[PDB]
Amino acid sequence: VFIGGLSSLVTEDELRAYFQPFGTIVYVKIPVGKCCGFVQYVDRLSAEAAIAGMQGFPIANSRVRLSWGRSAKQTALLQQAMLSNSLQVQQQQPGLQQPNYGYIPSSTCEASSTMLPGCQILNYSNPQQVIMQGSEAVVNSTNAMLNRLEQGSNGFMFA
Amino acid sequence: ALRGLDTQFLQDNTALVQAYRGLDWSDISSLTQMVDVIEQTVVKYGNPNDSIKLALETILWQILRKYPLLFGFWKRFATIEYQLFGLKKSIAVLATSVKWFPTSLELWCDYLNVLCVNNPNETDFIRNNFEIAKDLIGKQFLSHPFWDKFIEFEVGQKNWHNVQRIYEYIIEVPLHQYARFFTSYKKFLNEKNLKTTRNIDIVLRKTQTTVNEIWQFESKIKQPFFNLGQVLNDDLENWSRYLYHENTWMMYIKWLTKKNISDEVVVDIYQKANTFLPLDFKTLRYDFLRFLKRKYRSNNTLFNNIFNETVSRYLKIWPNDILLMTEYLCMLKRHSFKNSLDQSPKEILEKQTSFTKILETSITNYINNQIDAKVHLQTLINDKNLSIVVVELIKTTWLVLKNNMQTRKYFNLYQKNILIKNSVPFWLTYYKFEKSNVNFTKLNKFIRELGVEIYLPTTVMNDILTDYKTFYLTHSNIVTYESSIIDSNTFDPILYPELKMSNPKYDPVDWHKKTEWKEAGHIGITTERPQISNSIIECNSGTLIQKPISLPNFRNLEKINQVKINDLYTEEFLKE
Amino acid sequence: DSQSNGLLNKELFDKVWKRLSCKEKKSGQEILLNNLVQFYSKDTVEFVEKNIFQKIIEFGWEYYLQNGMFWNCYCRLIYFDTSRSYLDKRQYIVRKIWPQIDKKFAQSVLPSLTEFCESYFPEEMDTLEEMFT
Repeated sequence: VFIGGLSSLVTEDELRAYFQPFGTIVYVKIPVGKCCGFVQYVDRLSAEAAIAGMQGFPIANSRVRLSWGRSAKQTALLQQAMLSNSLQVQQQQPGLQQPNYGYIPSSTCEASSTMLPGCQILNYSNPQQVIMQGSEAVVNSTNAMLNRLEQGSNGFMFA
Repeated sequence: ALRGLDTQFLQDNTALVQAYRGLDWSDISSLTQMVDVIEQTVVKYGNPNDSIKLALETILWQILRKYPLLFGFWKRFATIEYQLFGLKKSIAVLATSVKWFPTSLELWCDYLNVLCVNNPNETDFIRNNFEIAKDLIGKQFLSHPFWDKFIEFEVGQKNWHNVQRIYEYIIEVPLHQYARFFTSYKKFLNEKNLKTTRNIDIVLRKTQTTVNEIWQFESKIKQPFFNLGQVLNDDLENWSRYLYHENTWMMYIKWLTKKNISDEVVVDIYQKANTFLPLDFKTLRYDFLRFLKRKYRSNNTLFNNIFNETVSRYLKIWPNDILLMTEYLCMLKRHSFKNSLDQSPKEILEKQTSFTKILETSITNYINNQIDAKVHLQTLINDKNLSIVVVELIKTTWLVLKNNMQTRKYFNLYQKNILIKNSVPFWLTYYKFEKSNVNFTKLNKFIRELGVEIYLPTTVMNDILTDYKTFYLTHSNIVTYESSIIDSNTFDPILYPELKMSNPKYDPVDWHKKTEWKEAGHIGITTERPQISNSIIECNSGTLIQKPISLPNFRNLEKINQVKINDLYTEEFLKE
Repeated sequence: DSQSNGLLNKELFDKVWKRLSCKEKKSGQEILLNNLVQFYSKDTVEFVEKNIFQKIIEFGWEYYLQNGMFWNCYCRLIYFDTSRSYLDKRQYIVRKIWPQIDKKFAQSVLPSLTEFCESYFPEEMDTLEEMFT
């Protein structure tokens, strides 16, 4: 997702805090002085939900216009290719190699299992590896939420 | 920086000097400025130091050539070229040579004599000792280098033993012990010395860092602790810094921490890392600040000044960072305003009142833009770090002075400021205040405005909604809930936090011109979709049989092949 | 003050304490403690302290005693009280609570305790680090 119109008062940590609850994130970057960033989700569903929900939502007093974009390497390749105006050819982003059975897209994990359909058998580590989701994840999520609500009020993190 | 760029700049300077054809004072000044710029933009490597020294020598400036060389030698223990140039310049010197050169020679021997590339330094020291008539100084210098491990350690020991005519066997047992220790150290070191001479070279890469040689040196320094560690650490650090490497810096600093050396040396090493390391690493600097915070107790006076200087520099280089501000506030309130439980409460409260007053004056003056350079807080304050200072003021007023009316006044006054309106710590402390008071009217208004007027990060919004749902469920009753329910806005403090869980612009309060309909199936691509104005698919056939069905009325048929895209990425980023 | 007894009614307090009695088998010990802290009034904090924190202190359960978040919860419960004056609550914390903990738990209790000290008690931080040598 290409986020444009940033106010330059926002950093990578705060932008990740903004765009975390819509899904898991591969990487978040903000080019220096370019007033725009990128958020690389894992799920297409997560990216679509983020675009649908965060549109015109003002980060640092400046309204934000979301649209699809590309990666960093692809960005540099496209810039050099339009400077040389040679080809302007893109490559499709890699797929998930269907079928995948463990995963449920648009799901969150932070930190036995009978592999029954109701739960989420597999999930993605928060940055990256693959860990088997357990029943203690709901406890850990609330624990971390209370931790960052107590500490964030004192002011150790704006996230 | 770039070796090719540096070579091109040197070639351009040489061409300009050649084309000047005169004394060219302006060209000399330009060359000096270029050399200073190269030194300040690069690591001030041995090649640039030697080039600057050669230029100064050609311009007949011995003092100027030594000064850059002295700076590069004190700023780099492995500055072999700088040390050699300094020795060559000090070979012919004034009467003060006997005091100046010996101190630098002793510093070099204590810093890098145990390195394999220290042969020229030892030779220069031996030549100076032989030329001088200070027999005791020469013997001490020979003894200092005779116990160090070098490549030509046997040759150095033999030379010392053959030159020691008046002190051949003054301490026969110490001499034999030193010779045996030096021989064993050289024999053990030879493998790593060869593996470094085949891999250790500054090229700014992995082969330049020489991972195998560095691992061998680290193993020989950690496992084989032969009590020579006090010099082996500097000897290994020379090659380690010959590579910047964050992990190597952490390893080295942890190693002196395990040594528990005196505070000024580790402080100096932290400062050297702060200078040499480039910006945007944010790890060694925070480690250094935390080290100052923990070791402050020892001195209580010098560490305060060091902390203030470091925080000023860090907040000047990182305008948007915030943890620096809370660390500075904690340091200031801990040192400058010292409280203790033994002394009287009336005296204690005066410090808190003065703290509230200084915070209030600084905030008001910065809002009205009248900076006062006398107070360090006002000049150190920043536009991103204003909400933290005001929230600290709120916290002190509400908790210590226990002035609820004034706390509410401060909230009302500084809520409307655009500069601190959409901040996380301020609104979280407001939430903690309106939770310490049980009142639910303010909290309901707050979580109703959480999507409209108060723009907070969605993670913090989720946390606030969950915690408020739990707090309400635990501390309210059905009578209060029913009184709080109003159906005009469909707001209910039990279900509304669940519905607004992840939708920031969720509002409780013709469907073909809207963006949601225009890009239903595909997001980011807006296309007008053809449709029938009077569609009868809703009606059942049973009531359709009533009357003859009208012909269709159409809409957006010419637009089935024209599809438009708002290419924001290409428009605003590639074309900028 | 119409402070409704949320978790301090004998029907629910029995269940909460019964779950707290397992002390390693369950998962929500810290969440229960932190959600039990929030009462913010004289009599209610007196009851909560005497019934939960004092009783655990006297029982000496090592799991809860070495968990620094428990001590953070206790200090936070006392410090946010709207009845005590600032000097009274600072005196109470510094001279009662901290001496009650054992020194062998320092390496585990120090993080959260120092986090609370940096946030609210910058002046007493010297006393904390001196006592915890």
